Amino acid sequence: SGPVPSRARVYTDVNTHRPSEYWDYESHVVEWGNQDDYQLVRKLGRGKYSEVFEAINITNNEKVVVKILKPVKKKKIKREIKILENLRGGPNIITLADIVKDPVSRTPALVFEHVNNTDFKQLYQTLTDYDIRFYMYEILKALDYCHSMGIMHRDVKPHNVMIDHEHRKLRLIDWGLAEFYHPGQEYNVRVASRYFKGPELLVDYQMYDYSLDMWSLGCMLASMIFRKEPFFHGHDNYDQLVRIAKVLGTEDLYDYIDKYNIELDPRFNDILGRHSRKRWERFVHSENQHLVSPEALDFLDKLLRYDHQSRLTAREAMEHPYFYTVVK
Ligand SMILES: COC(=O)CC(=O)NCCCNCc1ccc(-c2ccccc2)c(Cl)c1
Ligand SMILES: Cc1ccc(O)c(C(=O)O)c1
Repeated sequence: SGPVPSRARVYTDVNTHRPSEYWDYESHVVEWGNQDDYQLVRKLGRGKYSEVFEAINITNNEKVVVKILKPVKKKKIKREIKILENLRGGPNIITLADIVKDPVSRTPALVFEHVNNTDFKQLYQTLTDYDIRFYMYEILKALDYCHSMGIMHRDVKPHNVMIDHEHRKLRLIDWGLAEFYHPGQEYNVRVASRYFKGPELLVDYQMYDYSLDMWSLGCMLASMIFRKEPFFHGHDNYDQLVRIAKVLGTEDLYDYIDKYNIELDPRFNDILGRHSRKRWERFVHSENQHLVSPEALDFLDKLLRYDHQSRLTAREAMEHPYFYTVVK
């Protein structure tokens, strides 16, 4: 009679018990600031429907970041604004400082606190085992907070984690794909970036939850400790599941599909094959052995699981022995 329903093991009913004002982003009243308070400095990057600039707030001479959105879907912009306002002040969440519009071009923009991004290319060679544990803990603070607030980020990846290494400061950014969690809701599986997509998205299981972010975090941890970027290198969404199955094995994949009565897409028929469950110790090499430990591999094993309900929650992850050396 179709797939088996699922719900989050934590913060299941946080939105259910809150008034509509909190989660009904379509009814939210957006109020513009003065675009003339900002002078654009330089282009930082581009998204599918966004351009990000460093700017200066001319009223206080403080640097900010301005994300100009191509308003292809108004409802999506309202959602990102409402989520950002709800989460404002959370640990390691990027702070939305203002929302402005360009009257001429009819374009909205979001203004954020400035983060001085450290270029990872130089950082990646210098990070120690302790540094990886420290920053992983900072990401978990951000995720436990947003999950506790009934929000799934749905786009956890290295590009969305900004680190100012000199000040040991981390911010989780780009809440454009984030959504409110409502138990039993069937969500769109076209979220997250290919390498970071959880198995639930790849098998088109729509009743997913906060645990999706924990898979994505597991992919980032594996890539950092093993110095393998990305860890699961799929060439398309179907091949992405095959890359996962080459590590986790096909036996546990069938156990997962069976548990939720998922119908595997026919496109998997000639590409999935048969794969044994690999030991995590097989990814250890001379280049990465100084970042790997038994505690790291046990932690990784508890995140990178097909069954979304079996993965550690952000709060359980924070209590793992891997973080015994970090200040809580
Ligand atoms: C144009 O858009 C923007 O300006 C945004 C923008 O500039 N983004 C680039 C941010 C790239 N961050 C790279 C990075 C570095 C280290 C880690 C990490 C290492 C060890 C443990 C935990 C995390 C992560 Cl996850 C990411
Ligand atoms: C600070 C910052 C930089 C780039 C971005 O794309 C964002 C965001 O989308 O929230 C934030």
